[PDB]
Amino acid sequence: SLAPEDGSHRPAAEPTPPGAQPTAPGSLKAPDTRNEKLNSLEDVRKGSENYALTTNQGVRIADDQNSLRAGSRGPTLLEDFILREKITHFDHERIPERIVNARGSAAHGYFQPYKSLSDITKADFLSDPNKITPVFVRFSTVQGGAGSADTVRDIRGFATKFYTEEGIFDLVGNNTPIFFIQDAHKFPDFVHAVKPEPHWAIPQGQSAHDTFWDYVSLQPETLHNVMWAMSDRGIPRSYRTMEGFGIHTFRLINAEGKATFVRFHWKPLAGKASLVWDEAQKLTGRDPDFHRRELWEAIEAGDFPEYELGFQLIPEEDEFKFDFDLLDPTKLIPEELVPVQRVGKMVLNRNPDNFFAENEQAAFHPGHIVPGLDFTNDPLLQGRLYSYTDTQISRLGGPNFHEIPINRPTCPYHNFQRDGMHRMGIDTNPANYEPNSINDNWPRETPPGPKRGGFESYQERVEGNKVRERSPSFGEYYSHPRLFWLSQTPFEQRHIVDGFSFELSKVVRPYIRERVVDQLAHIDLTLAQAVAKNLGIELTDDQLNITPPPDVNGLKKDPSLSLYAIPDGDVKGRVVAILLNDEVRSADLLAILKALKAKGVHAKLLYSRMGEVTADDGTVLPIAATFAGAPSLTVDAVIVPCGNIADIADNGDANYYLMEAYKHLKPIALAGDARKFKATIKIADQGEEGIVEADSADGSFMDELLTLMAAHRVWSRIPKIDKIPA
Amino acid sequence: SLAPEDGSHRPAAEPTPPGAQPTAPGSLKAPDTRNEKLNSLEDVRKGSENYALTTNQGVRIADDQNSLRAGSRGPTLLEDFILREKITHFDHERIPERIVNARGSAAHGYFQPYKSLSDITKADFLSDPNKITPVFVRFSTVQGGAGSADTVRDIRGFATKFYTEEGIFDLVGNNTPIFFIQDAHKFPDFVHAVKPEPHWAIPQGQSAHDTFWDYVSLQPETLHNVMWAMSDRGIPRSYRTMEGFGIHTFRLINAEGKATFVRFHWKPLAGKASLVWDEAQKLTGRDPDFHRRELWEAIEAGDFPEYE
Amino acid sequence: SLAPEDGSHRPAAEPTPPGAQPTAPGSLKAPDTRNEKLNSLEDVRKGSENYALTTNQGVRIADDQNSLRAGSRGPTLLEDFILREKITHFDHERIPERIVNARGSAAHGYFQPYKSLSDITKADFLSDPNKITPVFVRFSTVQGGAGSADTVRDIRGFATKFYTEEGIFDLVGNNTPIFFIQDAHKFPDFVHAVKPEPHWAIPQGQSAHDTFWDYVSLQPETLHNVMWAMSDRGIPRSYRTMEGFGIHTFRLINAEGKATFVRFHWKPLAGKASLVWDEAQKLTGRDPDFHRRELWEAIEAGDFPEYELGFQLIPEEDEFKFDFDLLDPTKLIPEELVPVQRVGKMVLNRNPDNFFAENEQAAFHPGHIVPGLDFTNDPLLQGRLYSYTDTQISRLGGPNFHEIPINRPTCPYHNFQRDGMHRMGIDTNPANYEPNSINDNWPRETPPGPKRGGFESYQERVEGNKVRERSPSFGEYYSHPRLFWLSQTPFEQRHIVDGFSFELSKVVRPYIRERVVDQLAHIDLTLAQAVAKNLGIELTDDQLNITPPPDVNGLKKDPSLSLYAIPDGDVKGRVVAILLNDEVRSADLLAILKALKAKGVHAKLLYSRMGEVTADDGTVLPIAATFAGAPSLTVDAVIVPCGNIADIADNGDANYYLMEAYKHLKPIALAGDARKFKATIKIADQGEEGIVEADSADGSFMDELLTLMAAHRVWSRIPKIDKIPA
Amino acid sequence: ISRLGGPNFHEIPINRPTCPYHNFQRDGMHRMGIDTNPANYEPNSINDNWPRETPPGPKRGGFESYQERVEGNKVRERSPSFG
Ligand code: HEM
Ligand code: HEM
Ligand code: HEM
Repeated sequence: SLAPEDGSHRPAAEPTPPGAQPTAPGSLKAPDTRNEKLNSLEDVRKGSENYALTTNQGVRIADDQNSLRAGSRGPTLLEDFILREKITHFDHERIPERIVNARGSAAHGYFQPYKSLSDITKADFLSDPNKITPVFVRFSTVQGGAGSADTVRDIRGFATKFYTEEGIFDLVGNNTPIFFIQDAHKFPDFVHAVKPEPHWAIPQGQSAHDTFWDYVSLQPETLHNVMWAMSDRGIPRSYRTMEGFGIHTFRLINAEGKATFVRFHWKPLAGKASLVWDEAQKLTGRDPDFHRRELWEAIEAGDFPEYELGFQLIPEEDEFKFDFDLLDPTKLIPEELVPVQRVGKMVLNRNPDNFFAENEQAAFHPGHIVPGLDFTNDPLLQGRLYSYTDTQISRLGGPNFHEIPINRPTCPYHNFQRDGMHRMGIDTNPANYEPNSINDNWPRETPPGPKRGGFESYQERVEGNKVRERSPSFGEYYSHPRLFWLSQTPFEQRHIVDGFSFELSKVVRPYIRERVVDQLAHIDLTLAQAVAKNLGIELTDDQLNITPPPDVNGLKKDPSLSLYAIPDGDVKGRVVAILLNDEVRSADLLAILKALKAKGVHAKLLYSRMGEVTADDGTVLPIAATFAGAPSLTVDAVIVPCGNIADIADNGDANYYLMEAYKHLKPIALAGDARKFKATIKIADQGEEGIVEADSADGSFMDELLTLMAAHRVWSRIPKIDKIPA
Repeated sequence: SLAPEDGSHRPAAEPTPPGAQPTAPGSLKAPDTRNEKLNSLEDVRKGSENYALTTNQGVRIADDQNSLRAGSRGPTLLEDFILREKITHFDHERIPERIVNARGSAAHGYFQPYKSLSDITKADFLSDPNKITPVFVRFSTVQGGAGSADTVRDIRGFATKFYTEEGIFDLVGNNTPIFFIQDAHKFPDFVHAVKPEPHWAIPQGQSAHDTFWDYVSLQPETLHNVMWAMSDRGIPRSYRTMEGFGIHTFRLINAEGKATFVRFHWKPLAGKASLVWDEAQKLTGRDPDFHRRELWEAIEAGDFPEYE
Repeated sequence: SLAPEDGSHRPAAEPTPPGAQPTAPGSLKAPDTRNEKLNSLEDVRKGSENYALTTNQGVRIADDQNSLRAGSRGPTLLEDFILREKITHFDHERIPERIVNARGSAAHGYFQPYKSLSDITKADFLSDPNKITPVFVRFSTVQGGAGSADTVRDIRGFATKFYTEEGIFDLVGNNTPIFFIQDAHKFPDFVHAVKPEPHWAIPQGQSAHDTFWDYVSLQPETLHNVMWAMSDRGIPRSYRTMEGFGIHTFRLINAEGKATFVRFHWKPLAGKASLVWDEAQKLTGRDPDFHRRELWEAIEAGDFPEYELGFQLIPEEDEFKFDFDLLDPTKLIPEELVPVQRVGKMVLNRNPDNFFAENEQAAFHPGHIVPGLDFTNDPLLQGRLYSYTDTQISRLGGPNFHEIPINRPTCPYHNFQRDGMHRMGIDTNPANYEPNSINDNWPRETPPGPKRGGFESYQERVEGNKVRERSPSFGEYYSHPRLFWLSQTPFEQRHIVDGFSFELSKVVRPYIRERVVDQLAHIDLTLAQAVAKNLGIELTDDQLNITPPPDVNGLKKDPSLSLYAIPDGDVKGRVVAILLNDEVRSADLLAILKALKAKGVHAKLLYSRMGEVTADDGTVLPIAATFAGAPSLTVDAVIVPCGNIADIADNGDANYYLMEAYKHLKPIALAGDARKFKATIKIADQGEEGIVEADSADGSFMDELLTLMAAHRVWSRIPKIDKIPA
Repeated sequence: ISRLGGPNFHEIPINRPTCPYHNFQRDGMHRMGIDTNPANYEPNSINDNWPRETPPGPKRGGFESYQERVEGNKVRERSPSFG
């Protein structure tokens, strides 16, 4: 029952490209990657090699293949304590998944600021460019269960736990800069509406159903984040290629006591990139684990996800200077009005060891702040402060969830709290209360001050009556949707129109569709008309005369709201499919791989069967996957080298592979006789931008391909794809 | 008055074909379809039309749109007990999913035997062809979570709760007539091998990964059920068009105390029918809820799943 | 600083007698005491001196006196995350108490065998006289809640966790050698019957109610342990002065595979000693924590509880050599037939640091055996094997209770079990199943062998039909109760009579009393008559002629069954009340205290008030307690020295002190004018056995007193106590 | 929530209101009530927005807090009048 002779069961503990080795727990793949938090988990890491198999009480097991029975065909005996312990632990494996964001993928890394921020905040983790803060990040979808698919259309969660020297700070954000609703009291309404409908629990991972669009049509506050969801923001290529936002306005407090309003941003250093809808939806079927896999593999390859932290900063005296309320989380602050100041860089550089222990049990909370940070009255933030504490007690089984290893602070913690289910800490303090004399009052309160001080809330002025009332300043719902719409490129606008049209086609009750279209007519007539036409709906004269909402503080657009208007492409860590034949021209392949390797782009070698093929020069080429097994959905570009093209010329899967990649706007490159495939994608002989072609794969061919890949997708091909049957 | 004036928001309370009307809870879609179990659930069914919105304590709510704050732009106050109750119930909605067969779709129905089986079993539910036994049946996949896809390649579970006059009998079977392993002591081994791998929790809903095939290769007792899983049996067209089996040999005991060995079968009266692999895998993407949907809609249409 | 200047808040970290210092956490009191288990807990112990007060996330708290509010008389704000974490942890402090034995008191210690027992067992912890095994022992009552009283009449539990090098072994026993019932199936019936009745949840800590005696009257198998319960066995003086028993027959298994039947015994090295009923019951009121307190204070004083482990051993071929069935847990094995062989010694030498974390969360299981031990078919033990695993999952919150620090093995444990609520261990094994090739099949099964081998069950022959049937061999109910009765001294027999009489008086339905009396007439006529008389019941002529049950294998008694038949007193750690007056004769006191100190006997100095008094010669005498504050119930004897006897001669409390102690059969000693107190307890001028008296507290006054204390109580005084109104 | 095992402790018989209770809350451990409402959110059109909010009033009205004036700074401070 043993390992192969050749040690091929065990992956190399060295960075390797996706597919080259079986993936492995982080501490075994990258044992020399350390930080303070990863080190501190060492008390609970358990190995296995050379150890005897035992019960949980330490008793060695002789026979782990059989129950104890009276004779070998007899009844199982109740005294089999080994069987019952093993079955009981199995029987009790599951815990409640998260009520939202149950589907998520996490990794370890570190953060450091570029320069001390002491002028605007006394937060210790921002005080020194050479003081490094361990982090654990979990990225997530929102709607679906923990076993749902990665590449659904949904908002994404982006939660970062900072293990600072002055306490855990969790920054619990999303990949769009606003939320659907204004006041936390409506959260259960909204989430019930987007989640599977309660009679039949359908659909998973999708807003494309009646109840979501019903709530939307009756709650126009939702429309801004709905625009972002229906755009390609809702289908990121990778967690590495999306933006992050805290959404709410928070405060920074400096040593002088000055408060500055702040909104938090993460910039992906790999650039912004999203799938297209047909590709994203098909990919939930071909690989429901695509984003989880891609994140794990990037870290195993050395393509560490990196993000830049950035702050939009607004002085206290400028609180009311915009035509939107800063405390309204359905409103974004355009970068054109308030730029993002770069603050520091976060690098995710190691995977967990056990997904359940570290990812499933991690607990983040936006209420987890530190001195130098504070809240505001944002009525959605205010309610979140209550919710995460409450849900985690039942999800994680009691109030000692901070003792679960992943959640533990790395800085000191001491207090008079005691007991609770699964209490780990054995307190020796003779006192469990303060004030006490019997322990000289330790642990003691600490006055606030410039560093290492106790937490004190900023003394904000509160004046008003106890009311359940939405601020009048929050009652404007169309101008930000329209700013977003106007800031998208034409192809991005088309994909938005296609998102609304596809989703509303799945709404069974037609008046719900009509009411949503009426809401679109309040944002932009061109958008409303394009959706209406796809739905066979005709706008009335009144609808055509709805006056468009005002510009946002004179802005007619802000290109930072577009994924693509401003190029920010980075090809490192992207992947190319190379479609092999049984007599590959080894000169083509040499040049291809050399150029890819120079830019940090990975390759997957594909064929019509598994095993190996032999190139013209005797080189044996191992096959990663079949054309069916690793579809074009899972790669960024396709390259077909010369060789014996007749081997694959009439293979349906190989032809379809090119048709699918072509449809989904990916760069394709064809060398030598592979150019015969130009017929399948049915498109000229002078060639076309987006298809690289040459007698062979030279320097120039690869440079062209690599340039297209830096632009992510071939948008100019869009008019050509409605004709292809794929 | 948010409902459309034409009453088109509400599905007709009569059988209708898939897609013709919005789907609805069973007691509203088919109020006249009754059995003893469904009738006995009446004490806990809760309606809604014409009733005031309240807390769980019965206090009427005036404004379910806003938290209580100090000023309309001020901080939320700890005294907002309406807000806290609503968010707390929300916060605690989830329970652990089933350790296996977490993904499953269920319906109510009824069973009747063709003739009294008193000669071979004193089981009351099988004693009289005029004796009707309410059932609740759940069909499931095995490996994936409750939010995983329906048309994966997997064994299917087929569990029937018989509410008999002498006790609940649960017949907890699968859609193939054998299981992968011999002794329950190995069940955590086998299930761990098929389930997502522990470092990264991949893949969902699939035995197509190293640990499953490592275990199979080292445990040849698995091969028989593996053959079934790799065949089109692993990808049924519908829960209505697959076979059921209790797998184990049980005993029937008659009044004279004679034991007869029995294995249980379910025959789908709609026939046996499966998907093909490329279709099944793509369907997990285009509609991960396809079997759940198909079952619900068949019952709404009057195409009742029948099994012998 | 709130501590006093003089440092009197902090107990001395050295052995001190009961009452001399405040009690403290074990690791603070006795930092120098260590064993392997205590050392292994070090990583979870938490200090407090010199640390800042923080949240559980490590954020320093500035003001731990106030909620955050809008204005200092304003509403509390939801954003107060410091308040909500502190209150939430508080809100969730409790866990379910144990279904039975909820009330218990526990200490750390160590065990060592006297010699290797490798000839009869391959159990590692018994293999070497040099091998020391850490232990954790919890003693308990059975019926009452965690907050019920110690000195109730009840069975006591005695549970020992041995942290061996081959696994945790739990020896989960009682202070009597049999149980009430035969088959585990009836455990909920019996326990429901003894526990508080379900309508009104009365009575706590008492079998004196209808449902208990109803069950007993209908289930004669219970009578054996009921006899024990009604005897003074039911009210021990201290956990230090009771026997322990595993009750069931288990097996020892040697390296050759030979099985030997075994029953386990603990012998108290401090000897056997019990309270009398009126004393025990009042003491539940004056100090409901008396046993818990006494165990803790003995350990702080260095009076470490010591027990000898012993085995009754029966060869496999002698299974049917007795009049009763070895597998019947309502039968004892008389020591006259099978002697107890001494095995080793256990010393409890350290208190916990945190009662909840170490005591409340400890989980013991009679199914936790190690290779070299095995079970038998005892049908009560059989069912136990199921129950403790089940209960502990809900009590302790999931299947990883073995990771709670007190429960962890000190030896290695590795297996393929994963996940579960509150999972601490982070597994790095690429595999979570076996057989596996991807981790070379580690951790691996180990064949059984002479040492360090895997667990294999003894291949006992099983033959018969699947039946719910009691063995006919178990169907004898009276001969063990009779053996027990005949082995008791006449004063122990009287206290048994009075236990049944008092409990049956509290049974409201008269026919239930009648039915119990009829059961007694089947055991012993003298017993039945005496109880009957106290209940106003007359035996019928038929009851009067019930033939008594036969002797047990020829024995008409066994004095090892009696608490007192064979003197085994030890005065070390017993306590004496010394009743002071305002002008004590200092020569009497020096001699008293010097004599007490030499035998390890503690003293408490008592007066009509707190503070101090001054002896005839200037010596300042500090008062420990008032007569009312520390009643005679709490001491083993009373000495009254000479002095100004007039000062307390008419003190109602001081007179009553002597009356109570007289009634409860405690030695009393009176010196010089303290002899005036003879009048209050009606002692004749020439004195009586059990009252020491003289002109001064010595020559042989202290030897006489200490001699009486060695005999525990003055049994000969029993006829005299009825005429004393106390 | 922890003592009684989940968020449906109001369905424990002794705790239940004797007056009507209807809302959009769903699920939670040991859920007894089986909701037939097509909607589990409001505002909804698919159940005509039932169950519905009720304005506060002299009898049978919805709960509205008394509109007490709050003026002060966010402080963790004991009122001097309590001293
Ligand atoms: C700005 C709007 C919000 C954002 C950016 C957001 C973000 C997130 C994220 C990223 C997670 C997953 C953390 C993880 O990976 O474990 C999460 C979980 C959760 N959120 Fe929020 N959220 C928002 C609004 C709300 C609201 C209004 C509430 C309720 C008042 C709420 C309650 C919850 C709950 C109960 C969880 C599960 C937490 C756990 O089980 O540990 N969220 N949220
Ligand atoms: C012939 C072999 C088996 C068959 C046909 C089978 C069938 C099933 C089915 C259909 C379900 C889902 C019931 C539902 O819809 O809720 C289920 C659940 C489950 N099974 Fe089995 N099973 C088999 C073997 C085993 C074994 C050997 C074990 C462990 C010793 C096991 C443990 C479980 C557990 C713990 C659940 C979850 C039950 C719950 O949470 O209610 N099964 N099984
Ligand atoms: C020879 C007869 C028995 C003896 C000597 C005995 C002894 C004990 C003791 C000493 C404890 C307390 C352990 C501790 O201090 O934490 C205990 C707890 C317990 N016992 Fe037994 N017991 C007996 C019979 C039974 C039976 C027949 C059952 C059920 C079939 C049972 C079920 C339990 C349960 C559920 C607990 C609570 C365990 C926990 O919560 O950790 N016992 N027993």
